[PDB]
Amino acid sequence: AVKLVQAGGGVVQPGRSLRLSCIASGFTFSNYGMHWVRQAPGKGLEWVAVIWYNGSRTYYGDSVKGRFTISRDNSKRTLYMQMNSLRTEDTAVYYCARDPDILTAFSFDYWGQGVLVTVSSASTKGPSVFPLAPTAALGCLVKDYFPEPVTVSWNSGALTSGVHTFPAVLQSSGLYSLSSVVTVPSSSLGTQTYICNVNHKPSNTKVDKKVEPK
Amino acid sequence: ELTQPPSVSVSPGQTARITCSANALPNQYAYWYQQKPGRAPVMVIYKDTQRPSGIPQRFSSSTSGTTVTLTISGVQAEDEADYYCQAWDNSASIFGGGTKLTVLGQPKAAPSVTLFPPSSEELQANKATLVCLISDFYPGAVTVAWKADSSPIKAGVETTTPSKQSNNKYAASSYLSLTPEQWKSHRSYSCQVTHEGSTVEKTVAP
Repeated sequence: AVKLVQAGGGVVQPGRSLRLSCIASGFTFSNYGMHWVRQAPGKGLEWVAVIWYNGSRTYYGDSVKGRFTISRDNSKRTLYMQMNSLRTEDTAVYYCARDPDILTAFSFDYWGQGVLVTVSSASTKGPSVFPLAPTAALGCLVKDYFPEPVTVSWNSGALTSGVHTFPAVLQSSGLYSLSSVVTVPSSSLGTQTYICNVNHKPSNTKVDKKVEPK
Repeated sequence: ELTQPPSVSVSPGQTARITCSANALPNQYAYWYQQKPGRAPVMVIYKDTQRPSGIPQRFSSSTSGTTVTLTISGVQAEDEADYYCQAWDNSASIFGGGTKLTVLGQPKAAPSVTLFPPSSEELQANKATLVCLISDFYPGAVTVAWKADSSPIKAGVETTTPSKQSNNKYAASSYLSLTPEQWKSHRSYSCQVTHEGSTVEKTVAP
């Protein structure tokens, strides 16, 4: 069947470069115009670039023009994208897609799986863990760490009932933040102690924070 | 440049309609894409009204003026997805912002909102983050807004995308970062969550 497989994703720093590739199967690659499209996490689709079936002309989207370069190798069934002058804002899942019309419709009939590119200038930074004091809800803000992941447990793992750790958000600084909240009985606020245990293995940081009523 | 509603929710078997508008659309061909969570887009409509081979006959599209409408007759559960219109001109493809279609499978449920002020520790670090946690709502689409006294704040906000919980209801979080002097210069701060046209609000004061 038609198959489009991207490769080349990763984490990279602003100002640096990255090259993505896409191998095609199931059709005569040299007969079709090919595109790259991107999708920032939790946002919509945005077109990046197109190359004609024979490599005679390329066109680029307004936010990537002059920084990204598309090329193809028709003998090897491969489409490439050279990304230079990377900005935080370029963080996204990148898809290659086939154009249906040989004369280029500028639409996309087959799409690959996509590959994530995260752009950040941050160095390994352990989090600042802050208590979110108060059925009552209480938790811990695990703020400003790099890179992913972080593990959050409650009371050295002893508590599981009603713990919800939310997805990390990559902030404009290029550092992540997340929260974990547990919902406990109001009677417990006297009978109990609650500690979130945070372990950020990339920076060898383990922090326990006691969440006390204010 | 293309406007689509953020979400639509319909009961199984009802007809869903999703509009896409722009003044240039009279002069352009529009295309529609379906994207299910985790998957890549699939083209469900080619050149304003044509249906690709492989796509169910319940999908159709029509044009009226500056608006093209995707119609899904007799919506099925499997049609729940984000739908994107797309168009363009000689040099570029442009996409609308996307519409979350929810095929209702349980009753609507209002969000629960908990808002936490910055801790003493954080303010001691000359820093301040307010955390708004939103849970147990269905359909999973919300608008989150922050206010300092009565003024809307847009700077310093980060909100995660709604995700299902076990219970099949959704949860999301939003953060507002401020300087300590900004925290002290207001009487209150609020997290306002709007879901199915009604707002839930929580307020904290310095």
